[PDB]
Amino acid sequence: ADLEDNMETLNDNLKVIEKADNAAQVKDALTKMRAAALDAQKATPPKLEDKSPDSPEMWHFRHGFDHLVGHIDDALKLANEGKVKEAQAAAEQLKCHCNHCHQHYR
Amino acid sequence: ADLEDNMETLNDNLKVIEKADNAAQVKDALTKMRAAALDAQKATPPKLEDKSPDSPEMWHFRHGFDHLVGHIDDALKLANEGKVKEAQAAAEQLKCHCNHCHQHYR
Ligand code: HEC
Ligand code: HEC
Ligand code: NI
Ligand code: NI
Repeated sequence: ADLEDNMETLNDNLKVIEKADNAAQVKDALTKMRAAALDAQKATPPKLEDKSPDSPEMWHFRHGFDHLVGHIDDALKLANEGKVKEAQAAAEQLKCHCNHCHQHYR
Repeated sequence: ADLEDNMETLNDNLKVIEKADNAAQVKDALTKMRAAALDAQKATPPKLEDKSPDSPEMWHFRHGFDHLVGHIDDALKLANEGKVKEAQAAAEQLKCHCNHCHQHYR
């Protein structure tokens, strides 16, 4: 999927998690976010096509997705323990990853 | 100074930036936070007291300070350009760095 569709998936499912109140709902939404983040994890974005793959800017951009995926994974483990509210709080903290990357590279 | 000292310094001065009576207080606070972050990077957090310097948890702990310092430096450049409102806006987003590392290790 393209970058815009992946970002919409991340956007909407964050709210699905906030609206949820059980572990299955939160796990399902986090799983969709994980797939969306991985889909976008490798491609050079438009403001960065004039940069090497190992350039500091590309490195930080790719790190942004790797780290987002890591914390999605951590929230999933919470949901898989039935820790609904802790998983929701972890999901809310994902917004930091969103805004950090956007401020750098959007 | 120890890790508790550094964290008090980070907490007090982040609040100074939020409440600064004048623009000059923002730069002075950022300067103190930068020093505190680099000092904290050389500590071992209680929850990782077991781990050797080479452990994956200690790597991510140290890295969070490098990344915090990078964004402090971004905010300092803004302040040194006279863009003091932009610098205060950037400093507010430093809270995400606090929250992220704490989620792992506080
Ligand atoms: C970089 C490592 C990013 C992370 C982490 C997140 N996003 Fe993102 N986002 C990124 C880019 C480069 C862009 C712009 C792409 C372009 O070509 O313009 C975006 C855009 C969005 C959007 C706007 C969608 C649109 O139709 O234009 C949204 C709504 C969005 N991103 C949401 C979002 C969320 C919720 C994230 C965290 C959970 C998130 N993004 C992370 C780069 C990066
Ligand atoms: C890791 C990379 C961290 C970053 C970035 C920040 N903090 Fe932190 N903080 C961290 C740890 C491992 C701990 C526990 C230390 C301990 O001895 O238990 C803390 C703790 C704090 C505290 C409580 C301190 C105390 O005396 O118990 C505060 C008030 C605090 N941290 C504030 C703080 C702020 C405001 C930060 C961003 C500017 C910040 N920390 C970043 C690890 C990390
Ligand atoms: Ni992390
Ligand atoms: Ni950054």
